[PDB]
Amino acid sequence: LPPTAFTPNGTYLQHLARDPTSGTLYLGATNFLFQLSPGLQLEATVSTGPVLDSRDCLPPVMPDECPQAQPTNNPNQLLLVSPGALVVCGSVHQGVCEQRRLGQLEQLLLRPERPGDTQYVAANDPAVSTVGLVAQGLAGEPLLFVGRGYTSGGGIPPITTRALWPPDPQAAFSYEETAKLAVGRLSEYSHHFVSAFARGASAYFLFLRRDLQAQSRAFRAYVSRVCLRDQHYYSYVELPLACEGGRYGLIQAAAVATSAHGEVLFAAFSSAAPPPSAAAGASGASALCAFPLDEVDRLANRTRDACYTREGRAEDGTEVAYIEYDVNSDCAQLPVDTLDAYPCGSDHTPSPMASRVPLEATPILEWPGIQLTAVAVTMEDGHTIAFLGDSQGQLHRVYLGPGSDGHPYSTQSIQQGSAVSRDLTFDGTFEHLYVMTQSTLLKVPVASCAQHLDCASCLAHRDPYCGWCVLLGRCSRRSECSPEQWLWSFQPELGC
Ligand SMILES: *[C@@H]1O[C@H](CO)[C@@H](O[C@@H]2O[C@H](CO)[C@@H](O[C@@H]3O[C@H](CO)[C@@H](O)[C@H](O)[C@@H]3O)[C@H](O)[C@H]2NC(C)=O)[C@H](O)[C@H]1NC(C)=O
Repeated sequence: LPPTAFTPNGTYLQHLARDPTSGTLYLGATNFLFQLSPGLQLEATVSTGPVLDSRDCLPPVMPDECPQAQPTNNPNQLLLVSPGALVVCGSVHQGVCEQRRLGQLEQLLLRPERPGDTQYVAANDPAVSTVGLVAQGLAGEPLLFVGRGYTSGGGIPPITTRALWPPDPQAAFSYEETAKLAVGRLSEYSHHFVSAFARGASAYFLFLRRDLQAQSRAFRAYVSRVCLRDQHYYSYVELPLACEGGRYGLIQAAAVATSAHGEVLFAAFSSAAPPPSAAAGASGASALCAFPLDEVDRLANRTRDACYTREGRAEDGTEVAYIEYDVNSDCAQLPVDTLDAYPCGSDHTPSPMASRVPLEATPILEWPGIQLTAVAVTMEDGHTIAFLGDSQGQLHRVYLGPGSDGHPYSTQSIQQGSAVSRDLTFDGTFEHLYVMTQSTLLKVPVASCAQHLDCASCLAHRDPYCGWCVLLGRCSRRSECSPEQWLWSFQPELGC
């Protein structure tokens, strides 16, 4: 009865967003927006282009003012579900956004009639990623954190906090001039955003940028952190990521443990090719690293502490923190009380801070001929399981528990030769995983224990999800065994 696949014709897919509330999926495609049921049933379709456009011109694109306007396709740049609306940002018209009714994709709520430079949100070029994070203000108001990667005018701050629904709704998607990360030489740093996410009272960003502190000026992986309430980016701090000592320098994808939202960040990294492309085919390798978010916070906190009170030196020895992006600021010898008084900083504290000391992780998975593009991690019966996507449109399933090499328990083709989107998202019950490539979307079950009819078959075909439920006479997940005697396939040791 329900579709098992979604293959839209005459388009390529960019983004996927799941509505936690209703289960509804939204799809960002070239000149199209789709609304699907949790069962992949097509519910609504909206056209987004082509449009008369030019990156040199400002919206509304007027032919008399922009004679070089030519029909342009509109790949989806950003697609996020907020309590009130569906947030939609395209590659076209300077990365302007809109708000659509959730469940009624056709219904437009807000699309500013005559927008200004302060409302150009997303990267106005496909080929360049944009990241987003829907959060709340102190009053519960909806905020959108944006990671706009550098586009060759696009002199827009790399990270911003824009209001989704302010007093004047015509002023939506604008940041308060203060709520941004001012970087003076964006062309030189060349940001490449991967993911944006939250934990506690903080928004975090995963990205590549050139490490201009190094004579090499080579691209490096970084984790970034700002307080959710901080409207001046005072609390902003950067940490270099290492996996393992930069052998796999380029971060590709990351996800946190979900079954709800863990405390560990799982990040797929690929080794670099001679813009920051990962070495392709058998010449390049990938690795999966785990960075517990407390370790992230410990280091950011000690980067802040050093920079605030002990001139970024930090006893005993020394030179652990500094001011990044060439900003005319320096680390300080401020009172100790500053740490407690100003956790998210102030007008007097040094900003933007960054660590000299990187956050180091050793891989748990090291795949020599594979180029990882997507990460999704879940937890079944306390055991950590990872669903990883690659450049060839494969989906590998990896048990990541005690004493296991990064080897996959299964590998399947989603779409030969088409990279799996970073947008790997489970369903409400964690029974399925939505797996998207550039031309298809599949509702992939997390297990098929059911397929094995006897105990012999159930244990012979090792899946961490599966075991033999004795009292039920069925091959199942532990949760389905009712807690009774359940013969786990990864730990058989008799007696059937
Ligand atoms: C990084 O530094 C920040 C402070 O700048 C640390 O935040 C403080 O962490 C403590 C530890 O839990 C928080 O205390 C607890 O708050 C909970 C919330 O209700 C309460 O139930 C506990 O009984 C306890 O009071 C404190 O509120 C928090 N303050 C702020 C401003 O966040 C953070 O924990 C440090 N992280 C690491 C990894 O070191």
